[PDB]
This record gives sequence, C-alpha cells and structure tokens, in this order.
Amino acid sequence: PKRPTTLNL
Amino acid sequence: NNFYSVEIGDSTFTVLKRYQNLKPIGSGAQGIVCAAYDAILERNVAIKKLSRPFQNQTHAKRAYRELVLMKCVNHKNIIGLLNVFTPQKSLEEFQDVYIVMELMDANLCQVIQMELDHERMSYLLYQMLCGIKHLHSAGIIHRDLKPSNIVVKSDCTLKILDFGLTRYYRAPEVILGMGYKENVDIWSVGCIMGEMIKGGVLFPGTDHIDQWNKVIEQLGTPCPEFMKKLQPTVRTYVENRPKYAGYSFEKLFPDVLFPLKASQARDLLSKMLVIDASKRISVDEALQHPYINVWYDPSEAEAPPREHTIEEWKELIYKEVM
Ligand SMILES: CS(=O)(=O)CCCOc1cccc2c1cnn2-c1ccnc(N[C@H]2CC[C@H](O)CC2)n1
Repeated sequence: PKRPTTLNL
Repeated sequence: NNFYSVEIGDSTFTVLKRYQNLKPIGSGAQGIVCAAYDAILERNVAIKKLSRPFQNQTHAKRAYRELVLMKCVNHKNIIGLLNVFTPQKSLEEFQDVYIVMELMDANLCQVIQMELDHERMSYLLYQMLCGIKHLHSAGIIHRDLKPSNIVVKSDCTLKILDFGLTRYYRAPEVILGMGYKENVDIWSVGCIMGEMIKGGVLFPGTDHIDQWNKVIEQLGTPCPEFMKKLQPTVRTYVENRPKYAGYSFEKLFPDVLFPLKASQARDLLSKMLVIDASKRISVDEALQHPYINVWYDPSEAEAPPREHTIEEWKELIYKEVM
C-alpha cells in the first residue's frame, strides 16, 4: 500500500 | 539592525529581518505564537516568543527544559526547531527568547470529525505512535495528548506539538490520583482513533468527575484489583457508583460507522481503550498491530533516541540560545 499524500483541511 | 520590531497586540516581537508577515495565531501562559514567512529558508514558520521566562525559578526551569528538548529531540513526527534567537546583545541585557518552528496547516480538531478512509486513519495514527515512541525513548511521557496539540499538513504529515506534563483525552490514571507509565499515552491515541470513526468526542465529560462517569458508562466499571490501586478518598467515590457492564467493541464501533479493516480497527481500539493500564496495549504492540503495521519503516518506528538561581538559569538559557 502507498501512503496518502493529501489531506482535506 | 539585524532585527526589527512588530507590535502584536500589547506585545512587541523583535525578530530577525528574515521573518516577515507576522500575525498572532495563539497565546498561553508560557508564550505568544505568530505565523510568519521566513525569507531565507523560503518557507512559512511559527515564531514563539516565550512569556516571562525569568519571572521566577519555576518559569526559568521550564523554559530551559523546553529549549533543550527541542534541540535534542529530532524526529519527523515531532515539531522541530528551525532556529532560536534573542534580540539582546549580551547576558546583562538578555530578556527575550524566540523559538522558530515549521508552520503546520491545522491541528486535528476539525480534521478527525471529517470522515476519513482507513488509509488516512491508520497512516495518521501510525505517525502519532512513531512520535510518541520517540518521545518515550527520550524519557518524555506526554500525559496530555489531544487533537489541539497534534498538528498536520495538507500533505497528510503529522507532528506532535509539545512535550506535555479539555479533559476528554485524559487517561484514567490522570483523571484519578494514580501512577502512570508510558502507556498512559495510548489511552489518548485510543480516544482520538475512536473519535475519527464515530465523528464526535467519545467521552465528553462536563467536569472532572463527570469525565470518569462517561468512561465507565461505555467501557464498564473496572475490576476490584484496579479499585485497590486508588488513593483512599478517590476510591470511596469511584467504588460506590452504580455498576456498569460496558458495551462490547462491536456495539461501540459497528460496521455502520466505518468507511477485514474495520474488524482490525475494532481489535486495536479494544486494546487501547482499556481502563486498567496494566491490561492496556503498549506503544510497541500498537505499532505492530496489523491495522498500523502496514506503514512500518524502522527509520521512523525504531529511530535512535536541578536547583539554580534565576541569574544562573538566565546564563544556562543564554548559552542554549547562543
Ligand atoms: C503552552 S504556551 O506556550 O503558553 C502555548 C502558546 C500558544 O501555542 C500555540 C497556539 C497556536 C499555534 C501554535 C502554538 C504553539 N505552536 N503552534 C504552532 C506551531 C507550528 N505550526 C502551527 N500551525 C498552526 C496550527 C493551528 C492552526 O489553527 C493554525 C496553524 N502552530
């Protein structure tokens, strides 16, 4: 699995 | 001449010219914090001006403690030191300490109640535990981890903001008069993970006694053995409450609530949210849990780690700044 690179603020 | 002054409410920030666009983003007993732009590194920073570091020996002791730990602790999941400075030119004039950190985008407060997928949930929790494990390796046990002192960026990276010592995330050890060990911090990780899943605060007590009651209402009255570990006067209150059986973790976190994985999350939760710390999961076991272990990298998860007068503290702090 590849690590998330985005996150909604 | 290397420095300029900006008025920040009733406070004057006198900072290196490299730091521009200062705006206050918070304050507390120990300092005032501004967002700024660093023209030399070409990035956004947080600038913390310490508040009354030399008023007394206890202030000075804490200020010295904070400076040293920030310098010595270096880990991607712990807020780092970019710079420290004083605008004063000698020990005799020395008054102000300014600590510069990377500027993060948000704390966890709103983020965790926005519904996250398993990947983001577990990845964020993995980083938290890596940070905590590194704190514990340096002999720091936080005891007050909450969404407000854990920070993130829009790229899904996470850092713990401070080194610790809103009661919703406080472990039973803390709530009551008890001893604590490393896994006191696991309770707080559990409360955060639960909140991520359910979309609201797990144990929202209206006061310190009420905090206890919301815990037992969901998890069940702790065993006699645990009651024995309590101080006499706290024991008289706690032991004489109605007896709650608790709910199973399937009832507390049913599939409905989630985005193999949900089963794995519940299992982890069932091990973190244990009232009796002697039966609660360790940081190492949490990092090894199937739900968390997917991200494992040893460089991240197994990284290597008195009495003075006021003027003596000033001197020790001045050396540290310099
Ligand atoms: C214990 S004390 O020294 O009295 C505490 C003083 C106040 O501490 C603070 C109040 C506010 C931010 C604070 C601090 C201390 N550090 N800090 C930081 C540090 C790095 N990034 C951010 N980004 C922020 C994250 C939050 C977001 O809403 C805006 C960008 N904030």
